[PDB]
Amino acid sequence: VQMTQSPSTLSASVGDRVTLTCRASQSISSWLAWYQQKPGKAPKLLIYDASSLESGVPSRFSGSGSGTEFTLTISSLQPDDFATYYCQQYNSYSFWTFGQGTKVEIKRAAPSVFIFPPSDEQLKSGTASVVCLLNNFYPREVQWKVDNALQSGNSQESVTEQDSKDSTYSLSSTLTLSKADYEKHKVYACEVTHQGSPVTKSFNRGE
Amino acid sequence: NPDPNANPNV
Amino acid sequence: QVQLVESGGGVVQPGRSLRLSCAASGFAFNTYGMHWVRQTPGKGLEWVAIIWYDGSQKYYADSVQGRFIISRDNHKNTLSLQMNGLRAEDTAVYFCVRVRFSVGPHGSAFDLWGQGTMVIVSSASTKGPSVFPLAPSSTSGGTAALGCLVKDYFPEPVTVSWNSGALTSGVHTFPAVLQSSGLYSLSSVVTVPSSSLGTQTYICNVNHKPSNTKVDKKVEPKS
Repeated sequence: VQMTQSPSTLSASVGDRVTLTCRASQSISSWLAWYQQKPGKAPKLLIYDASSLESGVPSRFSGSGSGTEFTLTISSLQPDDFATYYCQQYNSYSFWTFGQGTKVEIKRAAPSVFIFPPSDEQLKSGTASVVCLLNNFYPREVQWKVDNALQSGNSQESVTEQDSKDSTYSLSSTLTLSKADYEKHKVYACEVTHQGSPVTKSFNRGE
Repeated sequence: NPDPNANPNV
Repeated sequence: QVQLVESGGGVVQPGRSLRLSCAASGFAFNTYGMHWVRQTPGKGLEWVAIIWYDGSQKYYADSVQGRFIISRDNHKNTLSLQMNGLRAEDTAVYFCVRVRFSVGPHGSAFDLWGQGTMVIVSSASTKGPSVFPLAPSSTSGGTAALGCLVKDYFPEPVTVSWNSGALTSGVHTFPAVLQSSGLYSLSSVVTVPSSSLGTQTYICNVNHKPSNTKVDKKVEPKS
């Protein structure tokens, strides 16, 4: 079974009602589990059997659903609820599979996108890294297009974490190519789709 | 071969 | 109270072997079925293996089938995982997981997790970082963005500051990613006002204690 969680990341505020949808490719009856994982911490079980609360979990967390569609509901969000939630199937011979997870973050501010051409120093090293910066703004998974051609495998993505300093977060997608494979292309673009709304920062090699 | 997700406890 | 503690993780050469341990306390270890679940930030969590409470039935994921050997010791309340022929994709935070005590024919969810142990499968030796500039070129969002590209260093970690610790607002040091080369790489970007590009100097400070290397890099806009 393949567990798909939508949205990949969701913004919310304190006191909001949050409903995270979990979908299974096959039917898993009601053998689904919900988890909460803070950054750098072990996963913490919240709901088992897709509708049964785990001991110690506050009543604000509720779960429902059966078959292929499941939902995790938080009646009122709390400051210690901002984390990443995972749904996992354990039905029949299908062993144990988690979803990609849904990260619940705090809002806020200006969403901006930057793209950095590979530095001249790195070009002497034989490497060409194009870095696409996302600030206070999240995708629904950031795509790469070189000479109007979608890339795959050569990109690597990372995300920061919000802190008490500010609710600012960032995501960086880095396209690593060789110098030989970088002089052969001119237009390098970075398209990030958010809503209905892709922004495509680009640049031509040299200038 | 039975179900691997069978009860693994006592 | 109930807890699990992992041990034995570290950096392992590819193709070699590494055995991970899990110490149990508080609960009756012999009465519970155990698990190994690893996790990488790029792909999420992934189940590895399960061992029955009596050690009768043992199962492994397809990606680890035949290369991993799960075992347990009910005498010492320890859960172990022998990993053989370790590939680079095995790099993940390994957790030993306990199922929930269920009565019936079917298993249950995961009600117990350890703090996790980190294993890094790479052939790389100690290497100093190569810091490359991310020059600003007016830009949007009300300000301008610039940063440093800490690339090709091993092993973790590296500490990044800006302007010798003065610049901290807007500094976003991204978590490192293990590249296909076996080395680590990260980017540390800071959003600064567009006016101060020609006035204020921006120098990042990357320190790699394992390699005893301290690289500073002055990022300036490109004309």
